[PDB]
Amino acid sequence: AGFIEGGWPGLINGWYGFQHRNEEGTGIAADKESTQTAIDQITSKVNNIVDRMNTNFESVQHEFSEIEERINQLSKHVDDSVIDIWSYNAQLLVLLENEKTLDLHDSNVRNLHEKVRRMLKDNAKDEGNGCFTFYHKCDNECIEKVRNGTYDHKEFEEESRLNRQEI
Amino acid sequence: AGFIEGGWPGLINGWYGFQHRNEEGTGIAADKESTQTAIDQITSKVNNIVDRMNTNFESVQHEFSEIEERINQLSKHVDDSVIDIWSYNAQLLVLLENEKTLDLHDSNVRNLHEKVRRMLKDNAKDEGNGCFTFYHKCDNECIEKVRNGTYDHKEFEEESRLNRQEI
Amino acid sequence: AGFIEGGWPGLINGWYGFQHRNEEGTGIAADKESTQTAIDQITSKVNNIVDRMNTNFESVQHEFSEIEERINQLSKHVDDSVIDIWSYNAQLLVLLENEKTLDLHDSNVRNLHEKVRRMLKDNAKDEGNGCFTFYHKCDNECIEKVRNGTYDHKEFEEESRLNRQEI
Amino acid sequence: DEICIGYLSNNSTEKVDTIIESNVTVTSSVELVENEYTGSFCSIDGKAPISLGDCSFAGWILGNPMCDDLIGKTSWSYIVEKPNPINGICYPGTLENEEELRLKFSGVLEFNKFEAFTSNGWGSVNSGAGVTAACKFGSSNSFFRNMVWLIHQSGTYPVIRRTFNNTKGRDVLMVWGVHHPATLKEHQDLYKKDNSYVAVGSESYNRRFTPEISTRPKVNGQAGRMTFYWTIVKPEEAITFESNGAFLAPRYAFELVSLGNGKLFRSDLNIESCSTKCQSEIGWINTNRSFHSVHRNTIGDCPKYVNVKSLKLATGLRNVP
Amino acid sequence: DEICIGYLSNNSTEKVDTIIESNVTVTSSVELVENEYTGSFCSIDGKAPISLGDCSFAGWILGNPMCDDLIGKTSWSYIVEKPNPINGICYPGTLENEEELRLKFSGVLEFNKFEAFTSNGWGSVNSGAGVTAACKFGSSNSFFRNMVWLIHQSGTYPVIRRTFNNTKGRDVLMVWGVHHPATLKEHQDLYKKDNSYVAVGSESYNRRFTPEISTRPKVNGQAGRMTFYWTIVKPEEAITFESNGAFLAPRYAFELVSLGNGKLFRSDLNIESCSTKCQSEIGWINTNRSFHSVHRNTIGDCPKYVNVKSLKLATGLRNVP
Amino acid sequence: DEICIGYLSNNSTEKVDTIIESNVTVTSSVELVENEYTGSFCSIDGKAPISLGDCSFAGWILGNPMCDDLIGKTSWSYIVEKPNPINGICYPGTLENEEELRLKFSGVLEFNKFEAFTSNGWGSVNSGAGVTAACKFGSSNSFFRNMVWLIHQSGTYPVIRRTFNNTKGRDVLMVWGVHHPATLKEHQDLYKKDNSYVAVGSESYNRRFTPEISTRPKVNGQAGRMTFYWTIVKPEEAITFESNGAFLAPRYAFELVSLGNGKLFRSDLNIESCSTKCQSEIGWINTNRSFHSVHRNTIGDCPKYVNVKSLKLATGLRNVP
Ligand SMILES: *[C@@H]1O[C@H](CO)[C@@H](O[C@@H]2O[C@H](CO)[C@@H](O)[C@H](O)[C@H]2NC(C)=O)[C@H](O)[C@H]1NC(C)=O
Ligand SMILES: *[C@@H]1O[C@H](CO)[C@@H](O[C@@H]2O[C@H](CO)[C@@H](O)[C@H](O)[C@H]2NC(C)=O)[C@H](O)[C@H]1NC(C)=O
Ligand SMILES: *[C@@H]1O[C@H](CO)[C@@H](O[C@@H]2O[C@H](CO)[C@@H](O)[C@H](O)[C@H]2NC(C)=O)[C@H](O)[C@H]1NC(C)=O
Repeated sequence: AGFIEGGWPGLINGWYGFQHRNEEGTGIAADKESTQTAIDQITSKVNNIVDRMNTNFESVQHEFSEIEERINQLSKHVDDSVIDIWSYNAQLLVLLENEKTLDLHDSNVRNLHEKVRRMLKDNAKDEGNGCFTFYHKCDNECIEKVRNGTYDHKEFEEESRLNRQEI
Repeated sequence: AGFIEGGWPGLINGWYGFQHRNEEGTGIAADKESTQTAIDQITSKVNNIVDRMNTNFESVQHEFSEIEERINQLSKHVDDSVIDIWSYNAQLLVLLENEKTLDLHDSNVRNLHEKVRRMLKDNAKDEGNGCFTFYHKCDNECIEKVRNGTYDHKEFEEESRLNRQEI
Repeated sequence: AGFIEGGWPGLINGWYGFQHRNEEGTGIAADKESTQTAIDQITSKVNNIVDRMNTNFESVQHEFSEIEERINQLSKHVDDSVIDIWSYNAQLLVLLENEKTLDLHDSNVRNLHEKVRRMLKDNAKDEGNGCFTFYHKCDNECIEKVRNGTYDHKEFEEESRLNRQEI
Repeated sequence: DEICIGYLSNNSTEKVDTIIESNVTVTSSVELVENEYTGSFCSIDGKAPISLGDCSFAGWILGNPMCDDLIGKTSWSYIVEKPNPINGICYPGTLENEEELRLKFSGVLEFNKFEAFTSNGWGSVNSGAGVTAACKFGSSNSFFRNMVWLIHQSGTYPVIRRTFNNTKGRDVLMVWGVHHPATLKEHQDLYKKDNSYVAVGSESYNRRFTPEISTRPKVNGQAGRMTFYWTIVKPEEAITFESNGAFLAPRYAFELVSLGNGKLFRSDLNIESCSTKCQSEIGWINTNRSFHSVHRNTIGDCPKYVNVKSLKLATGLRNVP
Repeated sequence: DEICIGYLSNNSTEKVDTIIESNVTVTSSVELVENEYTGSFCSIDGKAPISLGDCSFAGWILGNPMCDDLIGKTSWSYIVEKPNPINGICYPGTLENEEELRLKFSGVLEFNKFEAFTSNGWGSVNSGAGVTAACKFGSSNSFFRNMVWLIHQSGTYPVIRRTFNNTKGRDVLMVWGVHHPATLKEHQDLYKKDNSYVAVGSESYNRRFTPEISTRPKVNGQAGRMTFYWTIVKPEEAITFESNGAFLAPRYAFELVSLGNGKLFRSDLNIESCSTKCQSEIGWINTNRSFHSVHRNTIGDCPKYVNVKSLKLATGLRNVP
Repeated sequence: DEICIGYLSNNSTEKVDTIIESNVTVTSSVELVENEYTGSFCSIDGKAPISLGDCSFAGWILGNPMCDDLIGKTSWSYIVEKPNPINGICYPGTLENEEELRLKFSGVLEFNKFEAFTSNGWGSVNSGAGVTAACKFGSSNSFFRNMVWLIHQSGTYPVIRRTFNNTKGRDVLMVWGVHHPATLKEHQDLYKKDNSYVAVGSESYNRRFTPEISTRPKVNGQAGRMTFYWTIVKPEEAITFESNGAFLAPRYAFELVSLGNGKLFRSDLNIESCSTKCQSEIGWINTNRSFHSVHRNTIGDCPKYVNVKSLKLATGLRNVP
């Protein structure tokens, strides 16, 4: 079950990670590093929208007599149209940044998928559904090396070429 | 003749589709589903820009005497700079959303290309030009299954492996 | 040493290019065409932000008596909030277009990498690090044909298939 | 045997712009902005506007005597005044706060003109002479119909005082004036005494006014001036006018019957019998589009005015054979 | 043996929008806008506001005699007036530029009321009667406390003149008035002469005022009016009042002690003993969020008001099992 | 044998921001905003501005007698006044609508001063005394040069009357005043009668002014005041001045010759002989950039002012060895 067929209820401590099946059993485990980066980025996005790019504007309304109706209507028109402007700016920025947030998550998961394909090189078949059948036994020591990005493809290069050759 | 080399005068009822050549001849046919999704999305984009994200502003211009020139200049300055603001907002939004529309179409066609690559798996050579030489006879019944996404790669897996092995 | 592992101090006359190693030696050379296009695009982006999308607003401040404090405070509130609005608009547009500039460069380099993969077709192994081991001798006449996009894959098709078959 | 993935290429010659690229041909694009308008005044929801004919706003409100075509034009979607109306404040003068009253009438859609004070009911004073060559009716000497220019009866002008008790349950617009004679003599011959006052007072209004005598140049043959004033008498308010001269006494007043979104256009253009969702100072706009750049001065259900003459918004693909 | 790459799917039912897609369920989203508020007036950083109780701004500044609960309310974070207070300018009239003075007091946070002119020190003139049924204290006839209504002593009202030397090193707000009697007789009985003046002059101020005698409709039983004036005496300015009648003479003035960002709310809501970072015209807002849509009329450290009731901002992923 | 595809890495230390990342080093970036300025007043397209030297706007328009350096400063790109000039309305007073006249002069680029009424042509009246310690020339008693303070000849001040026929085909700015003496005696000694008038009438103007006699606190040793009026006499208008006293009679007037976009800066900075495309209240700006944050109060062909001191716009790539 990979990322093309959907998300995982059961990814506990993160937004992106890996599901494996080996001989010692099955596991789901979050990717600490690609998750934290996404969180720093979305924390930047929120903090930019609610403060720093949230330039402050407070309504100043005065009183006017019955023959100051021109200045009354003008002062109220200033207040109304400037609220309308900050209100467009907030709704638009949210709408444009919502599209970008959704594209960032999509784009972050597909970057892990390719950081892992490049580590795995000739030792795993890309099943296309966002998975990898290895060409060698990948025990829990091997899996944790794929997860923490210490997987050297030379350690399993010959074993892989031999199992693959025979297919 | 694929999508990398350009678009198809002759794609009749759609924005994205398939050209095939088999033994029974050649054909162009629009992709109903990926086209309608793009249309719902662009219809959302237009409807958002011309209404809902088109917050309304009407000019309030009053008359002034020759010794109300300060108040005249101020009322006209409010009207001018607020029109200038809504006018920037519309032109900018169009400019930014034009870039995004063009990138969405480009990105939608490359998603069809990859939804088809994942169905086809090891049964077709990715020619690079956005096409696929199959490794088996794909009669009109086989093509229509690629188009409507019911193409099971097992039905032609052995035939394909046998023709490919021999190359 | 490819683009996945980072940029090249030593790319002289460009933003994107090619590093080669053959039998005659080693070289870095910028890509004239993909660099100029990126420059036309960024020049359009700057020229749009500083002029044309830089709709003009000049402050009007007049003088008021001690019993014209309402109109004084209103004229100054209009000036303050409209500068605030053009100031948000400039900083936001820069922030959103900075993100897009960085993504354009990333996206331009990966398009060269794929325009070259499609030219090279079956004659080079995609090493995954943004490089290509050829399956034939690629002399400086062959390299310059890869760089200027005139590399016909038929010229080296048999030699390549023969060296690759034997692996 | 092969299958390719593709997109649309097109007849289309239509270009759009982005921040990185200009004049990019695309398979389809909409123009968002509307630029055509017709150039007459139509009705808004089948309610016709009124022409002030050949009167200024001021001439209409004060009842310039040549502005009788206007009686019974009592409701409107909006008002059209011409840029140079011929019949203004004929007796040379000013209407105080004419511009504040012009804004009020942007909000007024129907009034009803009535007699608040009988011309004849002021006490011992001549309601009858009170006419001038400045304010002609036909070719004959008249005066503003909404006020009466009181002078001495039998060689004396007493202190006159009358009250209007507003029992209409609605805002009544009342108008009056002060005469600024050219010489003490013109003051004496009209108000058979040397110096006068006009005193106007309600539960919320309060003013004394006095003539200001001086030699001006003539305008419409008159060295005198008149300043015309207005106020809104709210329902249940009484308003008392007291005076011993230089008084242009109120006669007709206006019950403000319907309020709503109105306008006053200044233009040459003709009122035709058509409807429009949207009416601008230079003509009517009939569009399905949500932006226009015809003219900012608009009334009805209207597109957003913008500076920009064109917004080409891309719908389709880049388009390349 | 195999490894897949994936993302989170969720119980989450929360939807957000983009320009191309509405009601898109996502794994998490924040609401940026705040809409809950409490509906009383609290203190801003522990500084309480003041209620004007049952007085208008004007009644408070002039010292309407039924506004004594207000004496010694001398500092505030802001001021609450009720929309239709019962105790205004009891003797019917107006405070000139009341709106400009209202704005001043948006910027004032503390004043100190003092006696600028002794009630008794105006000369041969009665400081002692100067009371009316319009301006009751209990059931007993009174007058605005901040001014004194001088009349004749023993059948004569002399020319009275006093000066205030502003030695406070701060802006002093001074108020006075002019009486507009209903009849010459009321003028004669009070100011034992036919016509009076009030002359007020400083290094920067200069005005003569005169009664305007005329019968207005009665308000609080009075056909007469009064017009009340104010000015700021700047530090080291001297201001002279000269008059021979119709003079509501200054007594108490206000030293403008602390300036700062204040407000005047018009509302029926109650001042409670609580604190708030943020106070709106219709209640207090207690939020960690940076946008709100409670009410635009706000004081304290406040979120940006916006028209929009909700901005759902996506944090999480698209969420699809 | 192999070929790689690559991008630029750089010495560059320059950082920019996005919504998702701060302080991102890049291969190149431009600064859009300009912050350097020089701090004098230059000419705009070789047209010099003028200093009012040590005069208020008012002192300059009325011709304060110590403002003679200003005669023949008749055209400008803009005007520089010092924030507290020493030479104002020396005889203490006010210029009515001084602020609206200040706005007029924001629109005026050249005037032409001319004698509209000879000082000596007013009739049996002393044009010759009309000088005071308030309005010193050197160490000697003078008066505003643009008006003349007329007094009795041989114990009589007749009713004087003169007309100015504006035949210049352009707007003429006229100034005059009314004397508000401190005592009846000062009135008697100067205008040999108890009470005077000043009457000013044109086709459009109409005012009678009267002295208002009272002791104000002394300013420049004067208990009296003067109120100075201005009006625009439009082409073909005749304006008549009639008076029997308290009259500061018009002498010099200003033909408003060139209109255009001007300014009035208040600052102590000096006019130097340089050119600038752009001039701000605190100095000149010489930049090819399209935003600046020097000061909002700007004249000439100028960049858009913004609050933000820096906009770092990325041109290059992310830059990573
Ligand atoms: C897109 O193309 C048109 C046509 O070539 C541009 O408008 C013209 O600009 C030229 C000079 O460049 C002027 O002298 C013409 O009078 C214009 N012609 C028309 C018919 O408009 C237009 O500005 C281009 N867009 C951009 C962004 O450069
Ligand atoms: C998002 O979904 C909600 C609820 O499913 C939509 O709100 C409804 O809108 C329809 C009309 O199209 C109304 O009949 C209902 O009264 C609304 N329901 C509720 C519970 O408020 C909402 O319009 C959708 N948003 C968009 C942009 O389509
Ligand atoms: C980007 O870089 C600068 C330089 O390090 C940061 O400015 C510093 O901010 C800290 C606290 O955040 C201040 O106390 C320092 O005094 C600042 N240093 C200098 C040299 O000015 C800036 O805050 C960074 N921007 C972001 C968005 O993180």
